Amino acid sequence: AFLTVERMESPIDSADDLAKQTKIEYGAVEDGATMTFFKKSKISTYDKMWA
Amino acid sequence: LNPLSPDIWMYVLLACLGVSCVLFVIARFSPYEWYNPHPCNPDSDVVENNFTLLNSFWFGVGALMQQGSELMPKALSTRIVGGIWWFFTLIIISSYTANLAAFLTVERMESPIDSADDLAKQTKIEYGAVEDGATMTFFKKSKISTYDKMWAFMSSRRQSVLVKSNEEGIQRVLTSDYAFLMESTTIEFVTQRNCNLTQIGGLIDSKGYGVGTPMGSPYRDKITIAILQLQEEGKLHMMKEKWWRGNGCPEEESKEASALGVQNIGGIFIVLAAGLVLSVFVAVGEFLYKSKKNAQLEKRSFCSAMVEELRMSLKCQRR
Amino acid sequence: LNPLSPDIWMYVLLACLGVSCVLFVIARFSPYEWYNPHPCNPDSDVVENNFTLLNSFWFGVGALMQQGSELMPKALSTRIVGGIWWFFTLIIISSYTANLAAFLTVERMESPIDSADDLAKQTKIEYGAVEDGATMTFFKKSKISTYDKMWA
Amino acid sequence: TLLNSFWFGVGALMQQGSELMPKALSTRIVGGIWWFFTLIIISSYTANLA
Ligand SMILES: CCCCCCCC/C=C/CCCCCCCC(=O)O[C@@H](COC(=O)CCCCCCCCCCCCCCC)COP(=O)([O-])OCC[N+](C)(C)C
Ligand SMILES: CCCCCCCC/C=C/CCCCCCCC(=O)O[C@@H](COC(=O)CCCCCCCCCCCCCCC)COP(=O)([O-])OCC[N+](C)(C)C
Ligand SMILES: CCCCCCCC/C=C/CCCCCCCC(=O)O[C@@H](COC(=O)CCCCCCCCCCCCCCC)COP(=O)([O-])OCC[N+](C)(C)C
Ligand SMILES: CCCCCCCC/C=C/CCCCCCCC(=O)O[C@@H](COC(=O)CCCCCCCCCCCCCCC)COP(=O)([O-])OCC[N+](C)(C)C
Ligand SMILES: CCCCCCCC/C=C\CCCCCCCC(=O)O[C@@H](COC(=O)CCCCCCCCCCCCCCC)COP(=O)([O-])OCC[N+](C)(C)C
Ligand SMILES: *[C@@H]1O[C@H](CO)[C@@H](O[C@@H]2O[C@H](CO)[C@@H](O[C@@H]3O[C@H](CO)[C@@H](O)[C@H](O[C@@H]4O[C@H](CO)[C@@H](O)[C@H](O)[C@@H]4O)[C@@H]3O)[C@H](O)[C@H]2NC(C)=O)[C@H](O)[C@H]1NC(C)=O
Ligand SMILES: O=S1(=O)NCN(C2CC2)c2ccc(F)cc21
Ligand SMILES: C=C(C)[C@H]1CN[C@H](C(=O)O)[C@H]1CC(=O)O
Ligand SMILES: C=C(C)[C@H]1CN[C@H](C(=O)O)[C@H]1CC(=O)O
Ligand SMILES: *[C@@H]1O[C@H](CO)[C@@H](O)[C@H](O)[C@H]1NC(C)=O
Repeated sequence: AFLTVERMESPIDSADDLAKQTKIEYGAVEDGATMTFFKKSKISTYDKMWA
Repeated sequence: LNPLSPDIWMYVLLACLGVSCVLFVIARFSPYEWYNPHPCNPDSDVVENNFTLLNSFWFGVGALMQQGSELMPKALSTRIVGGIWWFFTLIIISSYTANLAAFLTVERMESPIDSADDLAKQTKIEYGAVEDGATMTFFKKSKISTYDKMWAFMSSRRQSVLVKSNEEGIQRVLTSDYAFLMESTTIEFVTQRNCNLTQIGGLIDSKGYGVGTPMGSPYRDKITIAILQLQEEGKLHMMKEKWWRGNGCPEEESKEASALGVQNIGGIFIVLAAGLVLSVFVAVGEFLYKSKKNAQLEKRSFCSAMVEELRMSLKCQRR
Repeated sequence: LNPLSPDIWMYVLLACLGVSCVLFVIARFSPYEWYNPHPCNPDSDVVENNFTLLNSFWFGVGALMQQGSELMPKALSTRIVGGIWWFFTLIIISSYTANLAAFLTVERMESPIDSADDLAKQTKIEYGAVEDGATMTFFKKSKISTYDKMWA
Repeated sequence: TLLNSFWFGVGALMQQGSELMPKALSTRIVGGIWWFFTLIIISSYTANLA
């Protein structure tokens, strides 16, 4: 069991993994096209990411 | 032979030559190992050690395969050598047989080609694209080294390797030995629903689709903004998800199976049969060297050999 | 009996009767195996070989099942048969007990579908409903694009 | 004896062999088929113990 575990897996592997886990905080740049993507999205995974 | 790295298989083979050396050294000048022979003795003047160099290396090989040898050390200085070699061979085997669960599965080949570099240097796999597309025309106008070699090939054989549709290409990958050079998006569909086809390589260039308008038409700019409108809403991702996803060919895991055969294990019977043929040769070596030791008392080579040969034929000689 | 295929169980038994006869021939052909079975008795030139054919099988059977036998090779020509049969049966036992772990812990039998989108992709198992019920009327008005394919 | 016959059954069960091995082929088949028993019982034990 100790020889076959895994390297170290990140607690997130996607965007909805970081949408649920509110321990690691989001980021973007002020007035870029990244925050402008979430400001106009309504896909309800990315809506929480702007919430 | 993989669950230990090829320096570990050398370091445990030097450890057998190392410990059987230091067991042979200690057993000679430890004065408590020199025991008494003759179990019906007039109480002595004879001391005989049972650690030769032949028996010290039989202890290192004996205590390595967990089948113990005929001799165990006396004389505590030679028991600590035997006591710490046993903890060595315990950990080497318990690390071997606990890692062997993963390395005991065969795995698929890599393809003979793995890019457009590997596929330009070969002649066995024929290759071509759809004639008069944007893929043939890319190699027709290219000048870079690899992608001009791949058009020197196609222009020599433009009746045989250049199919005239994608469906004539996908069937010829199937029904022949052939590598067909598509666009990246059609391969993302075909390799889903079909499960014998894969995308060998990375993207050669990068180019995109587009609603074509006549040169001067104002519907250029009104669809330019409109295509951007579906993208940030996520409709272009939603429509592509609906069609390019199908039966995923999920058969990669597929544990479910694999009784070991002569494919997996397969090779101990080679190193068994190479060990016995080795042992027949050193049975000749003992047959001659003892007869040449008997030739230190009498005739040259033949008379001492044939007497030992004839007693072996009776199978029950017992002088 | 499963973690080795039924040919390998017939190559072990043909090696266990193979090596145990090669050990018997070499042990009576080697002159170093013949010893005087009287250490404390200087009586005469009596020689004795421990390797009869029934003791030679017992080394190949005793070392195949990890238990070890009463006799042990003494000449170098028979320590190489005995030394390589130990390495044979070290790896056969280690390959058996490492694949026997895999056959005891697989799963019962899993269905190829576990959801609706699993049966939306897999078009091998065919759909069903009742004509003019509220089941087909649910898919006829849905547009959720998982259930839209299920009416497609 | 009966003390030594049961020490062979307990000896050959924990894989540490006993001081006596049988002669007389009829008593070697008993020892030869008890060894295959205790091989499969332990190799099923230590492969399920994970
Ligand atoms: C089941 C088999 C039984 C075997 C037998 C019983 C075995 C008894 C064994 C007991 C070990 C006790 C130590 C606790 C182990 C926990 C970890 C530890 O502390 O290791 C530490 C060192 O410790 C050593 O190096 C120990 C060396 C053990 C040698 C035993 C030889 C006896 C052989 C018999 C002699 C024959 C004499 C014969 C006489 C006639 C290192 O710790 P670490 O991991 O590096 O942590 C740091 C991690 N970090 C680097 C990330 C910061
Ligand atoms: C294809 C190749 C074929 C070769 C064919 C030609 C080979 C020809 C053969 C040559 C040698 C055999 C005949 C001469 C020696 C006689 C044997 C003997 O026991 O005597 C001496 C050897 O004692 C030693 O020194 C043993 C050498 C080290 C043992 C480990 C060797 C490597 C194991 C192999 C793995 C490596 C793998 C290698 C790569 C694969 C000492 O014993 P003694 O003192 O005489 O005892 C008398 C007993 N008495 C006193 C009670 C009377
Ligand atoms: C413990 C210390 C001893 C160490 C010795 C051993 C170290 C040796 C390490 C060698 C490492 C070499 C590395 C590379 C080799 C490449 C060759 C190769 O391809 O594989 C070759 C196999 O190889 C054999 O068959 C060797 C068998 C060894 C038998 C000797 C046992 C000695 C027992 C000692 C008893 C001690 C008792 C004590 C005595 C007192 C050929 O394979 P192939 O080409 O695939 O042919 C198959 C045909 N086919 C192609 C159709 C499938
Ligand atoms: C690694 C350890 C090596 C051990 C040693 C070598 C072991 C050699 C073993 C060889 C077995 C060869 C059979 C092939 C196995 C494949 C399956 C099979 O056929 O089994 C079949 C029966 O078969 C038996 O019952 C075999 C009984 C084996 C007894 C061996 C004792 C030897 C001990 C030594 C003697 C001491 C003498 C001492 C003298 C001094 C049943 O098949 P099934 O699964 O029921 O399929 C039906 C499935 N269905 C019901 C779903 C429809
Ligand atoms: C001597 C008599 C004759 C023997 C003959 C036969 C013996 C043949 C023996 C060996 C043969 C083959 C040798 C190869 C492996 C050995 C060394 C090695 O590399 O291991 C380690 C050395 O890495 C270290 O941590 C160094 C620590 C040294 C401690 C003292 C060593 C001496 C012990 C005496 C203490 C006396 C106290 C007790 C006194 C009672 C690991 O190497 P690494 O690559 O660095 O690790 C990976 C690095 N990583 C962690 C970043 C991932
Ligand atoms: C494992 O991989 C092998 C290596 O590619 C592969 O072998 C090839 O198999 C195909 C057929 O599947 C062989 O095609 C033949 O070539 C002629 C043209 O010269 C074909 O017309 C012909 O029949 C075709 O095969 C179709 C099946 O794919 C069949 O429905 C049609 O009738 C069609 O006409 C021949 O069959 C090709 O030469 C083989 N290559 C080599 C190097 O042997 C194996 O099929 C593959 N096995 C599996 C199970 O996937
Ligand atoms: O043909 S394009 O319009 N211009 C070139 N490129 C980028 C250079 C890769 C791309 C990249 C992605 C496209 F979808 C289109 C184009
Ligand atoms: C550095 C900045 C603010 C720019 C750079 N490219 C993006 C842009 O120009 O839209 C921004 C990065 C982002 O969106 O995180
Ligand atoms: C038997 C039938 C057709 C009826 C029964 N209840 C549902 C109904 O009355 O709506 C239907 C079942 C279904 O939807 O599969
Ligand atoms: C892949 O292998 C052969 C070649 O076509 C065929 O028998 C098999 O059914 C194929 N599998 C699929 C999923 O097409």
